[PDB]
Amino acid sequence: KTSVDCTMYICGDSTECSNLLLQYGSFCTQLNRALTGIAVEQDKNTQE
Amino acid sequence: VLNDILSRLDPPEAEVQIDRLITGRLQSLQTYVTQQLIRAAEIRASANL
Repeated sequence: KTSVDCTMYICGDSTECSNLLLQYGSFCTQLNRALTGIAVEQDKNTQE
Repeated sequence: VLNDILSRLDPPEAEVQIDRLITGRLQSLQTYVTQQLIRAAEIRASANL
């Protein structure tokens, strides 16, 4: 169950980089939601 | 907003700004289409079950 911090991976400890990344909208949210979904799917798989 | 750029700038820079916008929106659309393909594969497995 891997999880990746989008803003920390792309823009590690840089306020200006985070401000620039905010221009790209919800991409980071998409990736984090996808990874969370995968993790939940894995726990569901093991449970079932 | 595309209209603001097309009203404020002339082609030599407007087309660069629109290139950036097109790249972003095309990446968004491709991501959405990939997600839809994956979810449709899942739903088709469920439908076959």
